[PDB]
Amino acid sequence: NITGDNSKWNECQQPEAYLALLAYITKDSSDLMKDLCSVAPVLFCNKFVK
Amino acid sequence: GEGFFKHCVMEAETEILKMHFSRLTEGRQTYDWTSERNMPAATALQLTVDAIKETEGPFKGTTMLEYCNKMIEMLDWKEIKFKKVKTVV
Amino acid sequence: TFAEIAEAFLEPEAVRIAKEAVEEYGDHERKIIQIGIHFQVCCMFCDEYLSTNGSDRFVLIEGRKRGTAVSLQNELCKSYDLEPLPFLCDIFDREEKQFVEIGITRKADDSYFQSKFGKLGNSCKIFVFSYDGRLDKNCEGPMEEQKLRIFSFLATAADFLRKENMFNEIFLPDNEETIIEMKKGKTFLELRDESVPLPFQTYEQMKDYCEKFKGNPRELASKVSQMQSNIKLPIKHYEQNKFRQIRLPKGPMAPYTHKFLMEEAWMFTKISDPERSRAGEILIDFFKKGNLSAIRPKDKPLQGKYPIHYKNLWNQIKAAIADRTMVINENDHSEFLGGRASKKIPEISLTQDVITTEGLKQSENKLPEPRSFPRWFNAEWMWAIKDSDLTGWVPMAEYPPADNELEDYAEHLNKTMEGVLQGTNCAREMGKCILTVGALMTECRLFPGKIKVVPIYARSKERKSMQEGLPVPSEMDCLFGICVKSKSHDGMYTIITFEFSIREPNLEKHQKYTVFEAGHTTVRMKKREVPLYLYCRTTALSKIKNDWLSKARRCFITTMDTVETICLRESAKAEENLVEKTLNEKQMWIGKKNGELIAQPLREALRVQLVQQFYFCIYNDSQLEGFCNEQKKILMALEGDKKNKSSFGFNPEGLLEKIEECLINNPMCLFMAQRLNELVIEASKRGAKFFKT
Amino acid sequence: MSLLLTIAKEYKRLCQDAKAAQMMTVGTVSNYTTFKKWTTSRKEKNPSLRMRWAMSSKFPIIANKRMLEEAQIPKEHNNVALWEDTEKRDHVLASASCINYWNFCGPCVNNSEVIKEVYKSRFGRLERRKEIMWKELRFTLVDRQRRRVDTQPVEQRLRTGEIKDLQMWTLFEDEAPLASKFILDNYGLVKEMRSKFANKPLNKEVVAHMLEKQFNPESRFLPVFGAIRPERMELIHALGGETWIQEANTAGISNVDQRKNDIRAVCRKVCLAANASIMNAKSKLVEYIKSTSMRIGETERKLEELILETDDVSPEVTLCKSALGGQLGKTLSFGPMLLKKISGSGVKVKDTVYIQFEYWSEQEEFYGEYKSATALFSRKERSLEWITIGGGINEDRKRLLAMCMIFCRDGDYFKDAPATITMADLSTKLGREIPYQYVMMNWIQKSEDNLEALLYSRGIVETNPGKMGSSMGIDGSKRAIKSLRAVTIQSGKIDMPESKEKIHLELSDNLEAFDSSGRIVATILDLPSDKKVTFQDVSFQHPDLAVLRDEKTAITKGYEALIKRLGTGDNDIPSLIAKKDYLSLYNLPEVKLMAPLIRPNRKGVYSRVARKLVSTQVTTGHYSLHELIKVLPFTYFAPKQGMFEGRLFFSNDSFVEPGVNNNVFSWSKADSSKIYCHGIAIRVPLVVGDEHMDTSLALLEGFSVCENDPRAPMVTRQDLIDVGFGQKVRLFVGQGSVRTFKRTASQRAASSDVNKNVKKIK
Amino acid sequence: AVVSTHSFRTRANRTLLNTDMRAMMAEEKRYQMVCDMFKSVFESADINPPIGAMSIGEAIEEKLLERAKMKRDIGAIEDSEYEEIKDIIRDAKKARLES
Ligand SMILES: [Mg+2]
Ligand SMILES: [Mg+2]
Repeated sequence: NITGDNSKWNECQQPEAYLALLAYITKDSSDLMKDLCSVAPVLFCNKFVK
Repeated sequence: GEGFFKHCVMEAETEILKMHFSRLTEGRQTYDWTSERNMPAATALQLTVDAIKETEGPFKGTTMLEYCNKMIEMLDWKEIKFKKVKTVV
Repeated sequence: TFAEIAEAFLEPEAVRIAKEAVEEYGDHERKIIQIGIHFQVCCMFCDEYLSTNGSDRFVLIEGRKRGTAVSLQNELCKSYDLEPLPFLCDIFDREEKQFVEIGITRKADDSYFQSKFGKLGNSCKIFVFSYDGRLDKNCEGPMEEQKLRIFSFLATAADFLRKENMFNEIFLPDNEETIIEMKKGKTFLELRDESVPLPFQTYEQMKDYCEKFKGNPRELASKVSQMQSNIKLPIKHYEQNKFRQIRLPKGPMAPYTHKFLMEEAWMFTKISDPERSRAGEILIDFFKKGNLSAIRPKDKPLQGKYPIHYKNLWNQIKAAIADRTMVINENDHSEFLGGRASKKIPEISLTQDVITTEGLKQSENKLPEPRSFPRWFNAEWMWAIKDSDLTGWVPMAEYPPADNELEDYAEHLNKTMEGVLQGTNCAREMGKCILTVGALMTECRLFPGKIKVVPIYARSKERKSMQEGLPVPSEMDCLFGICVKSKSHDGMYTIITFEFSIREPNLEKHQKYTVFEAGHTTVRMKKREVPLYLYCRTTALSKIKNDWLSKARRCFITTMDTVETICLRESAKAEENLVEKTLNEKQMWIGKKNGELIAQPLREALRVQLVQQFYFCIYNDSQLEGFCNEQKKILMALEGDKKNKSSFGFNPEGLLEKIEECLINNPMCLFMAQRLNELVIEASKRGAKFFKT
Repeated sequence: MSLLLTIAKEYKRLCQDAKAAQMMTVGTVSNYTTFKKWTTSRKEKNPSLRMRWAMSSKFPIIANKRMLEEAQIPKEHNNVALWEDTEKRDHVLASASCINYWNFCGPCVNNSEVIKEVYKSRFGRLERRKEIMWKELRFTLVDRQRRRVDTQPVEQRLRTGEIKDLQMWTLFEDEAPLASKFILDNYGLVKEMRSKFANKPLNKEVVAHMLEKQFNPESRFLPVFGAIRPERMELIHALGGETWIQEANTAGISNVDQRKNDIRAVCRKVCLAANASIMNAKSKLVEYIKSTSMRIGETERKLEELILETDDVSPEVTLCKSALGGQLGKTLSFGPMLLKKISGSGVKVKDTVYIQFEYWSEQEEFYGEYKSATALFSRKERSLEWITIGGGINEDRKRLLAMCMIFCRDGDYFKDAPATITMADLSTKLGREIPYQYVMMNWIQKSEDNLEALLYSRGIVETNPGKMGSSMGIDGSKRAIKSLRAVTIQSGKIDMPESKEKIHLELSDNLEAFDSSGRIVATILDLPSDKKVTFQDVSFQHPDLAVLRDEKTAITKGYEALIKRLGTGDNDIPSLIAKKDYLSLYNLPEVKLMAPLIRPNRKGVYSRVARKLVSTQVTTGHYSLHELIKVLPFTYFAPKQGMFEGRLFFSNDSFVEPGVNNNVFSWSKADSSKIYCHGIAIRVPLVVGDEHMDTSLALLEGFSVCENDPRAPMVTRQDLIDVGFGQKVRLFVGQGSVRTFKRTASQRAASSDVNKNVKKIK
Repeated sequence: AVVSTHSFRTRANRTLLNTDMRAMMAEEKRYQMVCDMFKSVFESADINPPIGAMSIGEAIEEKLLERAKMKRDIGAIEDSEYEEIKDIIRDAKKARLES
């Protein structure tokens, strides 16, 4: 076994990748909620930090 | 499975489509952009919506969907009005 | 879970038709519930009734299959020879011999009736119901009983929908079923269309690659190339077993970070009245009638940083005490806080002074100076460990009524442990902390923005077991020194501590402290008066620190569990009551003397854990936090080596670097560092998977 | 009186403020739920600190002025201030100590009884503790880490939505929706609760909040040590943990724990009824369900609402639910064993092998639940890949081993052929071939050597050192001299998985449920218990169980005609009673059906006293609406001056006295219901019985919704009793919406209306 | 588990009210008095989330009328007083309509 801890876990992950993954999951479900899934990431793909 | 995602999404869609937007007040502190400060979600949402109301008329959505639809509608808005406090001596 | 919703209010089998219909007739997962109403609405209308003849009065067409429903609608052309309508209706009457179709709408009836009426005119009997009991119809209404039962159903269904708050979704095709699309603002569409990661720019292309994705097994080669580029460290413990021992900082010996002095601190006994003492703020006023008033220090102090200020203030305290325990100062307060403010400048006007640099404009931040391992700490621990002559300090409540089984055990264990730990000096300091920080915590509400004189006291009762009938065990409270509040900055309070002591000050550890030669105090025993020194300092108290330090009792608990567990785990093996036996017999490694590893029984090595937890309370700095939260990795690797589990750590240099990084100027933090060194050493000596320099 | 006025004036004031006025008008009432949510009471950053800060000041606490003014002095006894006139809210500030003073010297009497039954939950959880013995010892216990087991169990436990309905009805009437499903069916508990709590208006919010908890078993995921009864759960902490143990506990339990098991046996028989006839299994079982009536320790409740909404899911119970629309997934039943699925997947495939067979080829890992024994298995390609047992008793371990081997289905499954073709093969149930897994299953359940056979069918090897503790003997020991292959015991129990899931699908014609598009959860017939013992249980409608005599069915059905047919309108009992005319009532055509069954000898002598009582009760406020039914059928015949006492009314040699509930006629107290031997019936809509005071508002309803056209007077609910039949009236409902009704024929064919049409379409 | 003999509200600090945050809160208080008012009218409002296709004010008005009629017909309240309540209601309806 190994005890695994990750550093800078959030900094590494990217909303750009999440957009694509969300598009993959919503591929079949509905075209009425797919468009409602893709919206959440793009606001983080274009995010402003105070 | 083979419909793992399809089904999970189904459950999501269901719970959300039901949801009253008032339940959005439940949660951690979030950024109120009216006064440009941090607030408890409830009060921040209050201002957000109240502003929408004073700008373009009261909100009758009563659902997360219609809320979201109004959100996306506001980006195209060229002008927005706020409840902002200015003290005068 | 739409089935979950529908089946909960609707009829079990009635839903099955919705579910089937949704697969072919349309394709929307939610809409089942919509039609789930309409369908049921029809069945109740057409079943109980039968014609005068044997045949049933009505025949249902809606619930059936489409292609079959067509040819069955063509049967009516044979039977009654009426015009073959293009629109497939729901139900066919045989007594009335006319087309029947049912609509259900949420809004005011007219809105939807005008629609369906536009569709089929007077050609069919069209009946439109609102959930609320609003009614709209063609010429003739259904029979008086079926009206009643259908409306009764619709109203209840409505209330179930409102309880689940599903309303706008339910509307009929022309009104809202059409507008189920997600709103598409150009702003959004653009943002989206340039938010995409791939070489593809249009969202649509990204969509296609996602939806039409089927990944081949090239990730094996992608992973091996990733691996070659990785050069990831396959580490072994035997190889890095040294851990370069542990790195420790070099400089000035660390100082006394604790807000109060422990070991050297001196006490002043007073036998308390229940009604005099109750004030707790009058304790000192009644003390001053005693010898305390006599004590005055000389202007010329040992090891002192700001003599005259502290001397004056002492006089201001003493004078205040006579009248009232408040310092009548408006201006001396401001300085004493300062020992400062920084006047501010607008950027707007500042642009000229940048152009014309004056007042020597610059920007810098500062860091704390590293210190070295303390020596005095060991002596402090050794002093806190041993029992004081005074019996008990921490106010503990009464014990609850007991049943034989469990309570006898708990009650016994507690009474014994409390008995041991109340006698200790560690407990003393816990007591004074709690009582005094409590006193300040009151004073912040009582007189904010005011200067007040608060005592540093602890309460104890003396216990005498000479086996003689004494007057009583002595009930009293003793004093350590005087304290001064200053409200400033909400934020951190500024505090000024004055403690009596009988011991000669040490420059190396008391650097923050400013010492005086106060006088001479009497000390005695029988089976001699020693000079009195006054230690003074200033410190910062966060309200948070006030709170957590006030509730010091918590330390007892974390010891308790730690202690208790050992006794159960042990006894649980032999399935016997070994608590009493384990406490006295089980040996815990406590220290080293004359180069030889020492151990004490669990009952006295209990004191060690307690002290250790008390220090954890006092000496808590973000440094310490980081220390422990990285130290755990060390401990786990250690026991990994103990039970020969052949461990490994990926970047020990990096770990030791973080450990080093969090070691700045924290006496405890460093102490534990050095003690972990000695651990690693003696452990390396027992079984060798470590280093010794 | 001004209490209602000042509220109106406030409304005037608020609606004058245009800002508040518009938000008050736009939208539904549901907005209140949102509006309230736009107010946190205060900042919650530093809890313990804030409170320590709060009580520090002498006068901070908010308090009630008026009541204290009314009952007690505001000034002090030790001359420390207690009261002021300084204030924004109507509530005026006061010191902490005062509260303690009124507790001491305040004048109050007789509240004790009122309290406890409000918190029968908490108070009972005390009561239970009194009755138990104690013992003490220690051990390295191996507890059972994860059971989703009911804690704080109470009789008549129910779902959240329905309990909310109860909450509404009991607390107040003024604003309550006329909710049908729960009220019609579960009435009686409604009576009890509403009766004890409506009369004495105290703590309106609180009581509600605690009733919600009073019927809510907190089914948390907890570590137990073998005592799985929902009663030991409440106080596990004192009983044990990993190194603690206590004794003498099983005894005192609430009457619920055994009652659930009784319902399991009920479902057993109800399923045997559908088993008997295989013409259809779908349309018949549903009937046996909805018909059957349960009698709880203090309440009559339908079988439907018990089944649909029971917590515990047994192999039977699964089947019972399957008929209805009740989603209770995550449950897998196979014979007496219970299973859970945790890994992978695969398809059902057909494979004929010499002794057609259904085999699964999944690398699937599942959990095994059997009495006193738990285990973990994994199958791949129709054979057990990995196995480990965490059982307690050796026998039960062996049983586990076996059952799971059956489900596993190796090649050795086919090799063992003692008989089967003779009996096990074909099941004597209208010539139905029973499924094969269950066949070998039953073959093993037959005899003792049948277990030994397949136990030996597995590979046996002398296990290696290092597997001494793990190895399993044939007899079920840990000796390891000889042991089974692909199996190892575990020194301790095995944890149970849990999933928050709901799945439901129709059942096949042979009591099979292919739920989740397969999975064979239904296990056919779990246990062939050919027994018929029942206590205080009701059944009905050609039940295929003979409890119905000819004379008793005559009496009972004769009564049922009258009771049931009367209520709808004019020329039925209600209208007749309202008119005070009791002749039409005598001459009723349904009484004539009952006439010929009476004893001829005293026919007039009976009718005499009967016609007497009915007439004496005609004056209002004195009639017992139950008695009337009991007395009426004998009145038809011409009253002869018998002068001989007519207490015992021989209806074909069986007597029916007034009051004096007996075999033929059970006159229940304090609720509307009546038993006729092993059967029960009741009518809801028109009972004003003198005893039914508390729910004379609830019970009177047989009304329904029509249209809103008539400007029918807005009557209050209590005014609803007066408006006669065929009368369209207006009323306020629930939390806003106002609708209109008339005296209706009750809602009918909620289920059947659809079900028959659906059958017709095919 | 909650026991009922002592239940009291902790007074909010005089910190949020002094700043401009109160000038904003002037809206939130307008929500409050309304919520308090409706709860005074409907008892179970907090317990059961109010439902039905009605406005808050409309339900308030009609329910007040029902309680007034109830108290009048059988209970102990005067007739001219009931008419005075009816007057207050309708007068309130005017101001409500104007908005
Ligand atoms: Mg149609
Ligand atoms: Mg239609």
